[PDB]
Amino acid sequence: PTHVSKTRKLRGHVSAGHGRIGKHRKHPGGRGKAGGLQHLRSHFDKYHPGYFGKVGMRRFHLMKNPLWRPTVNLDRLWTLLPNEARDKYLGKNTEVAPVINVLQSGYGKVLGKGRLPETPVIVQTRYVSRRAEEKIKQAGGVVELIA
Amino acid sequence: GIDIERHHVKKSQRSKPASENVYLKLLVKLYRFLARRTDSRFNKAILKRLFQSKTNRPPISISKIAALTSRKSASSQNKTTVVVGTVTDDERMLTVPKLSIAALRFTKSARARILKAGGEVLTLDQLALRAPTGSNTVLVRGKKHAREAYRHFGFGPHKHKAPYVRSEGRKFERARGRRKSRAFKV
Amino acid sequence: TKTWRKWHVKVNQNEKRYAIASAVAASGVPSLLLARGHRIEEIPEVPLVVDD
Amino acid sequence: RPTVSIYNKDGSVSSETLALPFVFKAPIRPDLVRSVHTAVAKNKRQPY
Amino acid sequence: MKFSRDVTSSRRKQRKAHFGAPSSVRRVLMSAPLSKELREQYKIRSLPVRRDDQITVIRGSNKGREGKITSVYRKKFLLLIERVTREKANGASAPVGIDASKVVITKLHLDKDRKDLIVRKGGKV
Amino acid sequence: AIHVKGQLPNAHFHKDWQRYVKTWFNQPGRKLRRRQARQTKAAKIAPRPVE
Amino acid sequence: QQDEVIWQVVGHEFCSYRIKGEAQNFCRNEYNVTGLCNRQSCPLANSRYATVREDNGKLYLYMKTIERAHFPSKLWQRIKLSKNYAKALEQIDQQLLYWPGRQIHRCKQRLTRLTQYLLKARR
Amino acid sequence: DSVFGSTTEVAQLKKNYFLPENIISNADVTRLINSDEIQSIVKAAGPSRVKR
RNA sequence: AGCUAAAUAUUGGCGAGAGACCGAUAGCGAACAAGUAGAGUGAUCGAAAGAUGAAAAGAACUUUGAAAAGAGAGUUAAAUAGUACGUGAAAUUGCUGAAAGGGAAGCAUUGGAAAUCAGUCUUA
RNA sequence: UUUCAAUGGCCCGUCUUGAAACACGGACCAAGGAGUCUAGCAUCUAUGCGAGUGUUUGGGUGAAAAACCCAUCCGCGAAAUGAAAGUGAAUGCAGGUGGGAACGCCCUGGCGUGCACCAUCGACCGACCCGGAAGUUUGUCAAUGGAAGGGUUUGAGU
RNA sequence: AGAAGCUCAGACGAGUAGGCAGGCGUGGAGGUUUGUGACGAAGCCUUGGGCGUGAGCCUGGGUCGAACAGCCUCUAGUG
RNA sequence: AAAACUUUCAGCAACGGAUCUCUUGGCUCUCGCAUCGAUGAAGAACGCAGCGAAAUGCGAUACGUAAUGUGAAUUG
Repeated sequence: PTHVSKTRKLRGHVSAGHGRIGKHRKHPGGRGKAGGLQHLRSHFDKYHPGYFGKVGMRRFHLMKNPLWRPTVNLDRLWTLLPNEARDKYLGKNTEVAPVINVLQSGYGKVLGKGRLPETPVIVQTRYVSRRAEEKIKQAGGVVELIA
Repeated sequence: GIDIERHHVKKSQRSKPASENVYLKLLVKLYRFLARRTDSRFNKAILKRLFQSKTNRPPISISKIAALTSRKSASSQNKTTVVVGTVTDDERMLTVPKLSIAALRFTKSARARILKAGGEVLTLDQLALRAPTGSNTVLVRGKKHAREAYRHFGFGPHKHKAPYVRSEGRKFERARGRRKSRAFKV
Repeated sequence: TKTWRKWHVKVNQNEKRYAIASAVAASGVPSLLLARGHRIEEIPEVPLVVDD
Repeated sequence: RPTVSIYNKDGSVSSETLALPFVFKAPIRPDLVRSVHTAVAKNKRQPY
Repeated sequence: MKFSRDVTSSRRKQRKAHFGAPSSVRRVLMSAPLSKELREQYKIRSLPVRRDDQITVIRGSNKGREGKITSVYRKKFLLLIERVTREKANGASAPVGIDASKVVITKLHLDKDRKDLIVRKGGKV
Repeated sequence: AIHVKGQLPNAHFHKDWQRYVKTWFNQPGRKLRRRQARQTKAAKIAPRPVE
Repeated sequence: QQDEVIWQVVGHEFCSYRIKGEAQNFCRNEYNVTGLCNRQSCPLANSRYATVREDNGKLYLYMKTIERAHFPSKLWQRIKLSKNYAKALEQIDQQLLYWPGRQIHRCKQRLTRLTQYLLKARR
Repeated sequence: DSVFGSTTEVAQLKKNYFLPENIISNADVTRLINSDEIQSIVKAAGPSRVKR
């Protein structure tokens, strides 16, 4: 809406909110990020450190598809199952343990943040962190590595 | 004339919600009466928190309510929990305890999990009848400074705050002023 | 004036369904109907349901 | 929950009745409808 | 309301069509109703006007006037009726044009083409 | 110039872009055209499956 | 829904019986007693209320109930007076003594002025 | 009912859609305020419009 | 060495439909006899300009004048619509009435004088 | 309303330390005439959902460029860290200390309890500087591997 | 007691550049008003009258000839 | 210190063409279509009507001929 704008409240005031001394000119400081090492250096080096220069090695034809590895933590493993599976298996001793294939859920690694209940469970995953698998083992579960 | 330091010092308060929600206006009317006609400092707090904005009323979760209500030393286990705001769900907690929570809004998952676990969900007006003076109530708040903006607020030299970068990566504000090898580290 | 002004504005589907549900509920309240302007002072019932 | 009567072709009341749907218990939000109506009514404008 | 996508609801285009219509179209634009007797006898609601038709003025300052159609002045959308004249200042008589929709036909000029028109438009002759 | 909080601007708008702007006002018209062609094909090739 | 939310929706700003001006608004509600826009005096916004209007030398009074609020045709009941202004005042506060009495003064004013309207019409 | 569902069961014709829940349960504040629960605890009603 | 529909583009042309657009200093340069009239050797440049009334019924006739016209009359619902035509603003101008004015005027406050006017009461 | 009297009253707009200026622009009048739009970004506000979220690229449907409905993707978020190879967040009630909202209790205070927030002390994850235990096979002595533990340094972390 | 209401009390009042709030007026859109109008809409002129601190609004008289407005909201080539 | 003159105000008459209302126009979006030329195109010149200069149409068969449809005009 233009009927609740500030150009509707400066009708009558000469300079239109930009001052009489300094005025509103086209580009008194340059266009864009120009001058970030000469006269915008105070802004750049205070609010955007690291902006200039090279870091690290240079990689050609990077493709994110072979690097795709979203991660899941331990406390979200049981949430990855349907509610019927959870009600069937949590807290009840069964000779068969549930299988949680994290690849189907869309993850490439099981991380170790959080805790697990005292029910054995099979975790099918591509990767697993060191103490994530230790927690699963100590909770009674097992980690089966898939391709 | 008079030598006065400051002139017409308006308070930084809100006298009414900026929301147009008619039901929120009704809750404001009820709690304005309760605060005005009772000495309940609780009712004054609820009226103040009804006026507050969205960012000043962050969500709280089922687990956080469970954590704050099941402390060892505190015996505030059966007391009704009060939040002026939403009560989101925490799926990371596989088993939900029995909780009696009154809040403005409940997410569908949180409300279903509470009622399935055996507790109850109340509105602020319903708690205005069960505990009109707020006796035996645990008034709690969400972590207000958990927003993304507070990652950046106060940015400057040696403040360890997040910058506004269009893309997190290696070629994006990591060299001059971010490592001692490139001139200086700030 | 340019044609690439934004003429259509996006609304969340859930909010649209919220507004439909509110508008249907209001249509069931006789007092709002009289306010809206409909001459229903002698309508047999609100909501008005008629045979198939 | 309450029920509503069904009126015939001649306006008389029929024996059969229908339970009131739950949508007639939903909150009534004038501000939300105004904001959504304001936006939706713009979705059939032609450019000029 | 119209539902055809080939018919124009634009006030602009309708007014251009009316005022740019050729003679063969103004022939049908200038149609007049039939009287009670002709309507019940021919089963025709209205027919286009034609020279030498015997019609009666229905509206206007010349309401109730009687006369034959001397000339259908198509390009101005006006009908000139006999004995329907106006007196100029110098004493000369100027025929006064009457719109087609403001008259009623009380006797047609029956030709074989007009008879075919009547029987074609769901009528009887 | 640059004195406000937020990202450093990156607007690739230094060419003559207004000549090559593409609007989508024919989005329903294209959608209807595809269906009519789709229904024409189904009627033309019936009884065999469309896809 | 409830009377409060009904008033919040209608009343306040938009209604077919609202007449706003410079800074004052009138309630043309044919069920309002005082003609003022209020919770106290808008029978659309609140539960059972009274009102009175004029016709052809006599007056009629509208009344309401609660359980029948879902039937607009038979929600509202009319009682007719064609005897006297003093008797009309007697009828109104008699039909409001067992009722919320806040409307007795405002109603009796409406009756007595409408009767003055009739006398001035005759004169 | 199938179009809109209820506030606790999915609408059949709108997948995974539940009717919205209100932030206030009882919307009649006057009777809620004037109920015995509130009037039996509020401090003594102070004066209305005050003499100067 | 080679061919190949569909999905794709479309400030041109042809034909349709619309529009939270513009409404005659606006919208195309052009609502009209507009790429016209006009300008430059040329390449080129390029306007201004819509509206009597329902219908011309566009003012017969007499009279003054050399005439243009005027005054009568007549037409019309109306000429306070007469083609120098709907409405007809401000700048500027003439006439009339009122008042002021000794090298500026205009303006503010307060009252006199002159002009003008309403409330109020009259009643209950 | 006009006019007279007494009193006061410089010509506005402008840049300027300073304009009645012998500084600029302005003879008058009518109509036109200058912070807009879009791709983003940042604070603040409102609304819907909420560990999720986003129907509108498309499909269905609608006699109709609207509305309505829907599949599979995908964008952002749910994990950081390093230049990388890579590793990847619970000693504890997800921890102590101080101030604290709200409530309870006791005879104005006192005792318990501590939400949000900041001061702060520690733990965890990664990088860096050490440190070389299992295990793995392949060179066993070696190759590979990198747990325990140590820093009181580092990150836009838990 | 248009609770967005009502009521009591005290203190205070300069302002350029600049900020913010609430209002006034213009063109178009959805809703609304048993809305105004050829028995005269809009527009225009006015030594008439009324309202507001003001932007502005209302009205009497004259002229005129076909449309136009109040309230809630939407929008912008809006002073 | 009267008139004239100068200025202000009002009525009326001028000058001027603003305002209001309209609009066979423009602008924008959408939809459908594929069709120029050596078988002489686009464009140009000059002509053609009973009374025509322009615009529109046409080409010495010249505001047009044949053919088809409609069915009684054209019009100053």
